[PDB]
This record gives sequence, C-alpha cells and structure tokens, in this order.
Amino acid sequence: FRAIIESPEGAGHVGYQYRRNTGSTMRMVSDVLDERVSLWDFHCDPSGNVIQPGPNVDSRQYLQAAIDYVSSNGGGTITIPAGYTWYLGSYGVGGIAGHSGIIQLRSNVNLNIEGRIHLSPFFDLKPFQVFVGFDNGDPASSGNLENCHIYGHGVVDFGGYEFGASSQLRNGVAFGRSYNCSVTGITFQNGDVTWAITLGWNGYGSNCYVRKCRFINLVNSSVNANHSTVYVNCPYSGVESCYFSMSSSFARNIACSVELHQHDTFYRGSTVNGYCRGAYVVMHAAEAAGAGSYAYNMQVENNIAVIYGQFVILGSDVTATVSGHLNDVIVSGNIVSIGERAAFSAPFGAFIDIGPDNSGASNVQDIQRVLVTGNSFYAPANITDSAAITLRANLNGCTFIANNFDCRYMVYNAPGTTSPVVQNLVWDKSNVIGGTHANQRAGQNLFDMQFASVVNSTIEVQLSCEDLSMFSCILFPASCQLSYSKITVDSAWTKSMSNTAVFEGNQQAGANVYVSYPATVNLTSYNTQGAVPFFSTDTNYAWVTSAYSLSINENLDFSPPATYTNKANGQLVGVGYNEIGGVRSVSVRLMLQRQV
Amino acid sequence: FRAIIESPEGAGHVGYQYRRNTGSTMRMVSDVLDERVSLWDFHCDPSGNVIQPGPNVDSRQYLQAAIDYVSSNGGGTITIPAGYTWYLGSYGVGGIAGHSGIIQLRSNVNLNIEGRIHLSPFFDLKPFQVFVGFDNGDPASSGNLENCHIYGHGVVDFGGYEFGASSQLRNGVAFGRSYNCSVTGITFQNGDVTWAITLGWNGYGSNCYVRKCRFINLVNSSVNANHSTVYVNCPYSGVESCYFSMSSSFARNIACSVELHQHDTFYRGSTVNGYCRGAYVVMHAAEAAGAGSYAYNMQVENNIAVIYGQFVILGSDVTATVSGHLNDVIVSGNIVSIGERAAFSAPFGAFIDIGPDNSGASNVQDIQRVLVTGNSFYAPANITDSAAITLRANLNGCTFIANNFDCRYMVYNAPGTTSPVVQNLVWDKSNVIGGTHANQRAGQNLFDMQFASVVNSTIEVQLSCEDLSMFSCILFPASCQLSYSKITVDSAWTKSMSNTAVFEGNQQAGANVYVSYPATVNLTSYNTQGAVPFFSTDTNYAWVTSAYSLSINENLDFSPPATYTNKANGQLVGVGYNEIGGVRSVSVRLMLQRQV
Amino acid sequence: FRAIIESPEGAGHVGYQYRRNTGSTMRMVSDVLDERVSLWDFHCDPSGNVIQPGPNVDSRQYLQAAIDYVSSNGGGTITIPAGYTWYLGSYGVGGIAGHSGIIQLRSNVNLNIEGRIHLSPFFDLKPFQVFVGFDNGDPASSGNLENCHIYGHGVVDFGGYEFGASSQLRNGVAFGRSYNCSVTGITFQNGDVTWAITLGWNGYGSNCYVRKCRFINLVNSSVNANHSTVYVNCPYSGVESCYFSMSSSFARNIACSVELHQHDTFYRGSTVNGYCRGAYVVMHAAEAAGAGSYAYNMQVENNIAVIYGQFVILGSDVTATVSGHLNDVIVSGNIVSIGERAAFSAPFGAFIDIGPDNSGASNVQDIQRVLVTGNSFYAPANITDSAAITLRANLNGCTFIANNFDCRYMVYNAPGTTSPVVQNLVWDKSNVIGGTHANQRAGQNLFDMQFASVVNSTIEVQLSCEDLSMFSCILFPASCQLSYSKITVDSAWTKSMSNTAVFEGNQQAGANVYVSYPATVNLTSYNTQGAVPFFSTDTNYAWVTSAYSLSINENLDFSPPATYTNKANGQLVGVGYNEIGGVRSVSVRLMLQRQV
Ligand code: NA
Ligand code: NA
Ligand code: NA
Repeated sequence: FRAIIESPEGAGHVGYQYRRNTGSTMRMVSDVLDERVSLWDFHCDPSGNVIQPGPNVDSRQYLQAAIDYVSSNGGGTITIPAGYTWYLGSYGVGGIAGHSGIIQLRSNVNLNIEGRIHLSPFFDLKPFQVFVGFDNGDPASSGNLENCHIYGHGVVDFGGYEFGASSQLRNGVAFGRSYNCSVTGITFQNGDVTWAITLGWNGYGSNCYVRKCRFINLVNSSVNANHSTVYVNCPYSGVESCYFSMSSSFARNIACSVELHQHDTFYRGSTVNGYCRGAYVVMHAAEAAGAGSYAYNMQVENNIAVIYGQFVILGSDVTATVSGHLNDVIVSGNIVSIGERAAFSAPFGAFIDIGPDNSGASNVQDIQRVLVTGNSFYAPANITDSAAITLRANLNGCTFIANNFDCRYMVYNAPGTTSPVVQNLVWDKSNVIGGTHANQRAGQNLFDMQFASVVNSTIEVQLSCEDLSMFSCILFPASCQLSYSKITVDSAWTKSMSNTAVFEGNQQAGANVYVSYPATVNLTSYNTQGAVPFFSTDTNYAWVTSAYSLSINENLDFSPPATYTNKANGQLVGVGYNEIGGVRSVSVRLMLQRQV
Repeated sequence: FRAIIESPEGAGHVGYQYRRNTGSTMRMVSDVLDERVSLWDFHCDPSGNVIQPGPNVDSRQYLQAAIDYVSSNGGGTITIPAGYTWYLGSYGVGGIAGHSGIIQLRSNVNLNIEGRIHLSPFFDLKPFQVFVGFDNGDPASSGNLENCHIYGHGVVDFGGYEFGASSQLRNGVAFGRSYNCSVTGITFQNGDVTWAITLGWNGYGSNCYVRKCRFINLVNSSVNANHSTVYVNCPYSGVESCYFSMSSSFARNIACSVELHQHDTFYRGSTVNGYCRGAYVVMHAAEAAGAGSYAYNMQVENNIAVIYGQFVILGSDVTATVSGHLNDVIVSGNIVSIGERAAFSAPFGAFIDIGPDNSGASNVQDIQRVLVTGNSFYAPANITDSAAITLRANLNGCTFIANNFDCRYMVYNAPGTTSPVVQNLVWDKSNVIGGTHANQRAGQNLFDMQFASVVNSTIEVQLSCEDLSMFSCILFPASCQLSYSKITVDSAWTKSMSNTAVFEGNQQAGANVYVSYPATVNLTSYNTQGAVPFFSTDTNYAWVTSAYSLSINENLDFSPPATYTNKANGQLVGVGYNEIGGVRSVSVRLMLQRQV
Repeated sequence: FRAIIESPEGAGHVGYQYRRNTGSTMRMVSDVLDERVSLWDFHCDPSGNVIQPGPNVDSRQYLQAAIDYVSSNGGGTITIPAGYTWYLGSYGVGGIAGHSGIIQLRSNVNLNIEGRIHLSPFFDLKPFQVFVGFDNGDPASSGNLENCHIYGHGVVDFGGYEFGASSQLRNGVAFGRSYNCSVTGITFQNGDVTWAITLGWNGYGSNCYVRKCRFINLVNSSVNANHSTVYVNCPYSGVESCYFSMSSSFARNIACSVELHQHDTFYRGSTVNGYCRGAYVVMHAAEAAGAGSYAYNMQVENNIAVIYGQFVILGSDVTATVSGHLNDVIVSGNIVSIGERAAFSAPFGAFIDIGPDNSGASNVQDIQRVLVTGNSFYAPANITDSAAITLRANLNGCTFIANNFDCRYMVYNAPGTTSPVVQNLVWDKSNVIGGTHANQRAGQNLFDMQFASVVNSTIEVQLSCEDLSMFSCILFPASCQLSYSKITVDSAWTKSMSNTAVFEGNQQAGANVYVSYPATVNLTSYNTQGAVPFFSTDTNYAWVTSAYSLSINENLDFSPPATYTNKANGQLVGVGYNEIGGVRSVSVRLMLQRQV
C-alpha cells in the first residue's frame, strides 16, 4: 500500500467524489488532476525528475513532448506556468526544420502562456520561428493547423538579439495553413524580427485572429531588411484591439504594423506608435493559390497611429499566370499622425499610398472601389513630404468622403518618376483641408496631379483657411490627359490667389470636362449709355459656359455685368449698365464655370 | 486507513498546505479539487462508475445533474472536457419540456465548453433547443436566467440533420428571460435551425452578449421556413466580433445573421458570408411587454458582409393594443456586397430595406431618425434588383450621408405593389453614386420615387461618371405627391442626358418645392441690335425662378443671355447681346433652378 | 506513514504522473495542486483552520496575505471562488493607508474574481479605495504596478452606502502608476463612489484597459460631489465594450462615464444610460508630469448613450509652470440622445461641450484639430437647453462633418457669461439639421454665435425641413468679430423666413468674409422699353458681389433681372426687360452672395 501510494500511481489509488456528493462519480485523485495539464508534467530528465527552468536550460524538448502527447489525446490546453521564465535554446526537428522552427504547433493543442518564454543566446545572429504550424519543410506539401489558440497574460521575449543577415527570416508565431487559430493577450517583445505573427499561407486558412496582443520593440538593427508585425495571409482573419510600439530609428523606415493579403480581413481598434507604416492592403498574385486572386472586403477602421511613412498602402501585382486584384476596401474612423521629424527623413508621409509593386512597376495594379471616410490625418507643418493620398501607381478607383486631412499635399505624385493612369478618383467636397501647412507651400500645388491621365474623376476643392503661399489649389501638367471629370475650386479663402486651378495643356476645354474656379478678368465696355456690353480683354475663355462676379462694384455711374458668357473668339461678354455713357474699364474677380 | 484512503473519501483524509506555506490554510486534497468541477464528476452510472462519452451514449442526464448540483451551491463553472465529444440523445424534462429543451440552464452556472457537443440521430427530423434558460413551459410564467455564461474553444454540432417540417423550431441557446448572460468563443455548426442563439424574451433581460462565436452552415434544407442566427430580444444586449457563414443555396433566400428587437442593442465587428440578410432592426409590438414599445439606440456598425438579399431591414408593426416604433438607429462603417448571382434569383438586393410587416402591410410603420453614414455597398453589374434603399413601407425619417453606393438603383420601390408615405428622406450630396451599373440602366430611373407622397425630403443627386442608358436620374410619377422637398441633380456627367429630373405630375411647381436640374432649351431672340431679349420657344418654365447657361457660345456676332428668369406664360426670358442685329435661334443647355 | 499522509505534507508524499505517461514527470499530488491557488489557501485562523466567508467576517487580511505570498513567487493568478460572497470589513495598512486602501495590488498577481466582494457596514459614511496599486502614501513617491489583471464573471459590491461628506474620495480599483493592468468582465455595482476604476496617475502608466465591465448604480446621494466611472490618466490606455448605468436622480447632474486625460486613449463600443455626461477629453496641466503636457490621439467612437447633460466635454487648463494642450481628437459613430426631461433641469444638453476649466476660466484653452463625424444626436423637442456644440471657452479648432444633429441649437453659447475666441470652427454642409425642434424656436437663433470673435471658420447651414419659428438660421451680435470666414445659408425651406443670416455689426462686409443667404428685396425700374435696369429701394447691399432671383415672375409685359450686382451707394442693380415700357415695382426673393 505504502509502496503504491508513494509511487507515481499513488494518486490513482486515492479516491475522490466531488464535494462528497453521493450522485457524483467515484474517481481517483489522479483523474481530477488529469483534466488539466502543464509544462511541469513534461519538464523532466530521463528518470522522471523535474528540471527547474532558467537561463541555463533548454525547455524546447519538454514543451514539444507536451504538445506531442496532448495532440494524441485529441486536444486540450497546456499551461506555461506563471512566475517562471522558460528559456528556449535549440532548433526543432522534422517538419518545422525547414522553417527555422523552434516549437511545432499541433491541432487542438492550445498554449496558455502565463509565464515568460525567452530565446537563449543560442539564437543570436541566426533565423528562427518560435512557433510553427506547418508539418512539412515545403509549405505546399504541409497539412493544416486547426483549433490552435495561444493565450494568457504571458510574455514572448526574442532576447533583443540582432539579425545576422538581411536574408534571414524571424517570426514569433507562424500558424501556417491555419484554420480557427488565434493569439490573445500575449506580449511579444524585445527583438529584431520579420514578423511577430503570420496567419495563413498563400490564402489557405480561415478564422484566424490576433486580439489584445502587445508588440513592443520588435526591430533594433540596420541589418533587418523588413518588418510587418502581423501578416494576415488567409481569408476571414484579422487583427483587433492590439497595441504596436517601436522606439528604434530603423523601425521608422522599415516597420509596418499589419498586412492584409486575403479577402474578408480586418485591422481595427488598435494603437500604433513608432512605425513607418500602419497597414499594407494588397493582393500578391503569388499568394492567390489558397483564396483566389482577389482581395475584397478589406477593413481598416478605428485605429490610432503615430507613424513616419504611410498609413495604408494599397497594392496589387501579377505573376506570369496570375494577376492580383484589390477591391471593396474600407478605411474609416482612423486617427493618424505623422510623428515629429525632419522633411524627407523617412519614406514619404501619406495617409493612403497607391504604391507600385516590389519590383517598382506602376503599370500592373487593379485597385478599385475603395472608400476612405471619417478619418483624421495630421502632419507637422515642417514635413514637406506629407500627403492625404500619394498616387504613384495605376488606380481604377478610390473614394474620399468626410475625411479631415491636415498635411502639406492633398493629392500628390512626384514629377518625373511614375506616370499613373487614374480612373474614378473621387474627392468629395466634404473632405476638409486643414491649415497647419498654410504659408509653407511656396511653389507647390495643393493637388499636384502628376499623372498620365485622369478620367471619371472628381476633385471638389474646399478650403477652410488662407494659404496664398501655394502656387495653385490644383494643377494638371500638359502631359496629364483629363476627360469626363469634375474639377472645382470653391471661392472661399481664394480671393487673393493669382492661380486657383491650373490646366497647363488647357485640358478644362475638354467636351466632357466640368470645371469651376475663380479668376481675375479685365473687361472693357462700349461707351453706350444704358444697357451696355462688357468684354474681356484676354481671349482665352472660349471654354467658359458661364461666369459671375465675385467682387463688389464701387462705382455709381455704372455697374458691370453680374453674369457673363463667351464668344467664338474667347472673350467673355456680359450686359452691364451705363447710367451715364462712357467706355468703362474694370478688373473683376469672376467664378469661371464650364458646364456646371 | 487503507480502507478510507482507497474509498471515495480518500482525498478528504489526505492533507495539503499551499506550497508548504506555514501561513496557508491546512486543507485536504479533496478541498482543492472541490474548487473546480467538470462533466466527469457527474458522468457516471448508478454505482458511481464513470461512463465514457461517445456516439452510443446520452450525456444529457449527466450534464443536467451537474448543472442542477452547482446551481444548489450558489454558482460556479462546469467544464465540458477537451478531447472528447459529448453526444446528447434525449429531450429534457419539466420546465424546458414545452420548449423542446435538451439541457436546462440555471443561474450562476457557467458552462466552459472546451470539448464538442454533438446531437445524436435521435433529434433527426424533430425540433430541439439545446440549451434553455426558461424554467417553465409558458415563457410568461417563467423566472429569469441570471449570470450564465457559455464559453471556451469548444464546438456545438447540430448533427447536420434536416428539419422534419417548416412549423418546427430549432435553437442552439435559448437564454430565455436572460440577465447578464453570454456566449463567447463557441463554434455552432453543421445543422438546420431557426436560430443558433436567442437572447431575452419579449423585452425581458439585460446585458446579454454574443462575442467571438462562429456560426457555420446552420441551414441546409428547403423545409427550413426561416433562419436568424442570433436573435436579440432584450435591451442592452448585442453581437460583437462574430463570424457567420453559409454555403447552402436555401440560406441565400431565408437566412439572416442577426436581429435586433429591443432598445440599446448592437451588431458590430462581424463578418457574414452566404446569408440572405445581415440584420433585422425592428420593433414587433408583440415583443413590447418587457422593454416597452420603442426600439431606440440601434447600432449596426463596422460589419463585413457578402449577402444575397438585404443588409439592414428596418421594420415596425402593431397589435390591437400595442404599436411598434423604431427610432434613433445608426448604420455606419459597414462594407457590404451582394454576392455573385443572377438577377432576381434571391430576394431584392438592398443595403437598407424599409420592409412591410409579416402580414405584408405597409401602412403601419413608424421608422424615424435613422442615420446611414460611412458605409460601402457594391452589387455586380448584372444584378438589376439592387438598391441603396428599397423603400416599400411608410417611412417617417432616414438620413443618408457620406455613403458609397455602387448598385443599380439608389432609391427604389416597385411600381404598383405598395404606395409608401415618405417623410424626412435625406439623401445628402456627399453620398457617392458608383459606376459599376453604367450602361445597364435602359428604361430605368436611378432614383425611382414610386411613392404615395414625399414631404420634408432631400435628394441631392451627384454623379461621378456617365450613364446615358438610364431614363432619368430621378423620376416622380404623377401619383406621387411632392412638397416641402429639395430635389437637385448636379450637372456633372449629365450634359448628354435627355432627361435628368422628371416630374410626371409637374410636382416641381409646388410652392415649397426646391429643385434644380439641367435641361435643353430652344430660344429665339428679337432682331434688335445691342441688348436683346431671348425667349424660350416652349412655355413650360412658369415654375422656374432662375436659369443659367451650361453651354458655350460658338457665335461671334452675338451672345445669348448668361442667365434667365421666366414670364407669366411659361417662357424663359433673358437679356443677351446682338453686336449686329438679326433674329437669333439657339439650343442651349440650362441649369433650371426653382427657389434655389 | 499514516501520520505523514494525514498531515499538511500528505499530498507531498502521494505520487502522480500525468495520465500514467511513462515520459511525464514523476511528481507529487501537492505539486499539481501548487500550480493553481485560491483565497481558500489563505482564508484561515492562526491554527491553519479554514474560516467560512460571510457577513460577519473580514476577508481583507486573508486576501492580502494571498496577494503578498504570490507576489514573492514572482506572479500568478489568485481565484476568488464562485458561489461565495467575500465581505471586506477593515482598512489596509502601510503604503495604501494614505489612499483609504482596502487591498494592496502587487505586480504580476492577477485576481480572478468569480465570486462576489461586498463592502461591510464598517465602510458606511467613510472613504475607501477597494484595490490600490500605489505602494506609498504620497503617489509621487510610489513605485509601479505592472502586469496586474482583475477579471472573471464576479461582482464587486459597494454595499449601497452613502458618502459621509463631499470631500471624501471613493474608488473601486485605483491601479496607481500602472503598466499593463486591466479589469475585464467584472460588475461594479450598488454604491456611491467618485470612480469605479482609475487607470494611471498623472500620466505615468501604459497599456491599461477596462473591457466588458459593468457599472451599475454607482451614485445614490446628494452628498456625492462628483463621479466619473472610469478615469484614464495614463497613455495608451482605454475603455472598450463596457456598460454604464445609473438610476439615481443625482447621477443625472454629476455623473460621467469616462474621462480620457492622456495621449493615445480611447472610449468605444460602450452603452451608457442615466449619466450626466459620456466622456471628458482633457489635458489637465496638473496631470502632465508622467506623459507630458499634450493629450493627442483621443478616440471616442461607436458608443451608445442616453445622457442628460453633455456627451463629450473637451477641455484644457494651465498651472503656473505647465499649460495643457488638447489636439488630434476624433469623435465618430456615436449615437447619443438626451434622455426625457424638463428644460433646464440638468446641466446644459450638448453633444460637444467646449467647457471652461474647473475655476470657470474660459481664456486658457488650447483645443484644436478635433474631428466630429458620423454621429447621431437627438434631444426631445421640449428641451430648450440642447445643442450640437456648446462653445463656452476659447476654441482653436473643431471640424464637424457628416453628423446628424436633431436638437434645439446647432452652435450655441449663452449671451453674457463668457466671450469665447473662436478659430477654425468648420461646420460642413454635410451635417444634417434635424426637425424635431421645428416650431419651438421662437426668438432663438439656430446658430447663436455668441463669441468675442470668429476667424478661419466655416458655417454651411443646410436645412432639411421648415422652422419659421426661429428668429434666424445664424446670428452674430455686433460684439462678435468675423473675418476670413465662410457663412452660408442654403435656400431650401427658407423662402418664408424674414431673417436667414443676421450680422448685427454688419460683419459680412469684411474684406475676407464669404457669405451667401436669401433675402427679400424691393426693386424699382426705370420706365425705358426694352433692356431696363432695376435698382433696390434699400441701400444696404454695398457688400454684395452678386445676387440672383429665387422667385418666379408672374408678369408678362416685363421680367426683372435674373442676376444683380451693386452700386457705390449700396443699391442692387440688374438689367431686366420691358416688353412694354413703364416703371416697374416688385418684391423678389434673392440669394445674396459675397465673394462666393
Ligand atoms: Na499622357
Ligand atoms: Na398619392
Ligand atoms: Na469682441
């Protein structure tokens, strides 16, 4: 008896009945204990004696054994105990070997990380992926990870070790071909990694989520070639109520918080600080095997960010056999600011970027039906390289409504460089243009339409304060075609502007071009007493359909025409009134209108 | 001693003190074990021996006993163990009998479902409600369920069995008259049911929530008469960060993801696929006993959906003694699309539907103060039956601002059928009208105002591309009264349209009707040299207050009037200018304005 | 053996091996039990015998001991058992003494409150703070609370006891200088307190959150001087998916649900009922030590509320050495209503309030770059004291876009009282003005611009129904300066209004003032046949740049001018047309325009 009770089967010979209930199951102590399971149950030497965790012990083989055993039982949750730091100090083996895998996740085996997991000095200067859900070296020959949840109040610490080379990959949790998997509550911190979490693989996966997780200082070296904290690469997956922070200078140039790469994915309720970018929202053709070649229903909403580059970078590219498409996106409720910095010191500040592909090609995209609404954007007044939308690649549609944009540019693209084809750009008049950059815009165009062409587009400029420093509210170079488009400049705060709307190739004369903007016109009248016509002295208003006065008449003996039309020769003509006769000569501020 | 230790009281005679702390309580092993509790503690035969779960065992009596026992202790959480499937194979008894109840929930007894719960072939072809919080057959004679939470990573599987008859009801969790109850993390799957979760009962209840739950393939038969995945029927209750998916053809015609039926309820952060409808937002007078006769503070926000019918269906009906009212609703941030399908193959595609009551009556509603803002809606170009708002019943107010609507119709109602009375419909100009359906609108009206009357309403039409296929941007039949309303068509992309705004009963002549729209007018001038009047040849502009040119003057020897007013006889009249005398005859595009 | 097994070390001599796995660690029963920990392990008398909880026992010393012990082990989670009420009946000691502290929180020690915690009659009429994370009397000399999480389905009950005096402070959870701390799932109820949760202290702290918590009846006495349910006073912290309810009359006058006092803080997804206020969003200079003197990235979004005072109260104040600043705020998606009540019976109803400081000073603020968009606001028609924005202090910027405001006033400030300096107030035309208060506005101005000055501001008034009861759509007293501003009144529903826009000091004549509004003008023409001028009989249109007809011409023999300009003497002048000669005299509705 004493032999049995002191042996490992001793709890299995001690009876128990729930709260002495006569109806309850007659069990043994071991049975109630077998309901839960922890790392302590596999953290032992060959002779079954428990090993204590610490900086001089590799917990990898033990945690792996635990995962492998519970995998056999059909599932369950392993606890990684609180009040202990569990150091990992070696590479995993078999299926995860090809992915630099430390621990292999398995279906139905959840990890409750309450304690801390720290990478040992073994992993300094080399690649690693701390948790991997692939069961094969080649991911195309891998099976799925299902129903695997990592959660708790625990920490995952990458040791603070730098990358050994730019080519190396480093990840916290690679769920792999992951269906119904999540990370909740976990702090990932102190490292130099490519991602902290990757969800899915080339579209394979579903219902994967990252929630209430923290991501702190996950870039620290100039070697690090790129970073995206959470990579969503399966559909019906997303990031929610998370926190992302960086302090590293290098992070401001390379780090993005989230990437959405498949349909029905989201990023919301999250706070970001110290990153270059908020989110990539893209279809990479090379990732279209699992969930097809379209990224639709892409949601970036109610996020808070202090970034140094671009907030949302839209993108779409092609392979030889597959073409990427992006459509039905929504960016709403976000309050974003470019952080304090020198002009041109980080990648170009923007709220929306229509970026080219990895290879720098700008003539492969298919971005359309994008709604940008109810967002707040601010950039410090000194930051020249700041824009509401940086439009550097072919755009098939994007709609801006009821946003608040307080930065240097509204619409922008560098002169030279790319020559984007633009369709269906809608800038509703409900977008407010802020005044922080007033007086800073010497020689610059508020909307600098540096494109190959613009069609089926609306730009309704409305100012809410003066900036007479800008060269124009909106400018089109002669190289930019314009047709079936609406371009207006509201007169408010524009009276003293020499240029409002500028069409360098006279593109506002287009048969289906709808424009209105203020201009200053010199008029001469005939000498006739009574009703008398006034004509403009310049002859470049052949495109004008109507014009009306925006200035007072300080004269008593006459009044120029309130409204005007044009003549074959490009003069404006109206009918004023001479109370007394005499040739009149005035300079008046007119709202020039064409088919509007 | 050995007798005691091996018996069921053996753990109660084995001492324990937390981590050998001298200050800790001296307890027995049983006591620490009595803190937690699982299904294993009640899953036994009469002789106390544990029964193993499986497809040939009914776990119902055991789970019920567990719930009944913990209910007596005052509360606690029962675990349904992971790595086991717990098959249910019989009806429950007593209070839940009248509700086809399987398991009876009780106050303060939470169910941690980590394992799987599967319905046995017993329940094929008959009704069931797997969890019921009613304690009585008649729900009006039932007490409350309080502080009852069902959560975990577990699955609830309905077996995939079809309904036996349309009359049958099937539910996953009927919380009943439920206060502080929730379902979190649970996957409900593989079935044919009326609802998966019902919260509250006719307004009785509070603080009930469904979060992070998954709902997969819960309709599979033509017998199934109706489905709504989550039914919210108590105030201060809602659905949050959930996932709803269907593959069944039948689901596209009958299935709705959520219904909000009482005040202060919400649906947000959720993804829907394969449903007919997103949400019903309604006051049913028959459900007004618990929380009164008003549904106010109704929030549908930040959801993603691919549906085949209507996204949000607003509704309000009456009984002999009670009348339903709906007001103070908000629909924001949602990105919805009608899924790929043939025209007219599922219920009419719409973003907002103002539906009639169950009985088809359209003259009982009281829907007002509804805000629809910052949403994205898309329907494939072939889908004729798609609309921003389908307005088929009496409407007392709905406000559209800064939405993106890319579908066949903006405002729509079938000609014939109903004759809705419409008050306070506000379509702000900040709503963008998409171009996907351009060229598809032969013989159709973009805003087809098929109503009995329209009052205190605003329709500010703004196009962002051409569609000359449409018959009109907006049309009112002579049967539709119009008063104290504003109806405008912006000129952008409208130059080549024969009809822009059409008032078939000349309703734009109304004393308090404010309209502006483009039209083509033929004018003849007198021969007088100098200032010379032009008059329209048609005499139907007696309602016009002002008009101005939208076209150029290609002539040199004269210029028609820039602006016009009218005469008693319905002619337009302006003052142009003959440089040389002669009778002039022109056809000009005018913006016709009335009191605007 | 029997001696050992029955003693407290008995579980430590009973062997166990996880599920009889030969690879699993050979442990003792005690070891598996030592993984979890509860209040039962410290809830005993000096002799180690367990004490049962109840209304005649003080659980404070026992819970404290438990917290102190687990603090030593490095961390872990203590459970407060379900099915038991744990009464607290004494003050804590040492570091928390100066804060009226009951229990002292410590780093890494989480409290799983599943049971109920009730304050005993000891605490009636005196102050208390049930949980305190300060370790010192003076908070400036306190260390941090880190990684401390309070969660579960449990209740925290304040006993229902009233305050003994207004000076007393009462709190549920004072996290103190708190980093990575949270309260989740907990119901705080039945009391009279200053706050339920306070996060951070004067800016020190990070990543603190309140989620899924309930707050019910936490004010009940006229003694209670103030209440804010959750006070966020550290950065990167926020409230999410919470519920706040009051029934007390006193709560409607003093209670606010949330306060955001540091940068990157949020309040969203929450429901509020019975409060005076929704949220304070403020920088108090006195709280600028920890996180600096700027509150930026302040997010109030997707909340539901029935309040009786102000929804969001913006604020900013100064000390002798520090000045507060507030900027980059966003208020979106909220649906708020003033609850049913008598006019002037609670603090002034408003959606946004720009309040003065505590000391009533209105000339210290620095509020700018605030976006208010996509919100719904309603106030019962009888409530005179209701406004979209109550602007009672100096404002440096606030932008309103695409909101739905259905209340008595749009912009308001009491005449007399304060004289706010206003810059950058942008009221976009996409804001809808509701009609619930139509006919109630006798002698009142819809926008009552009672300010010292207004500059760089936009007010685009758009009505959607008639209200001829109002004195004006917008009024500026002669004391209010106006410059570099845009003020427009759309003509829709305004035809029968005697006053539309009123400038009592003729401020619309300002050189950079851009206005348009309807007015009624009397005109007389000369007798000349043919083209003939009409002049206004009044001479106060010297500021007018253009004007156009808003009324029909019922005459046949002549037509007045469609458009007009002005003369040096302040007359309007246009060119009409006399078909037959004769002096004409008409009264016409004109849209008066200035530089627009
Ligand atoms: Na070109
Ligand atoms: Na009718
Ligand atoms: Na003044």
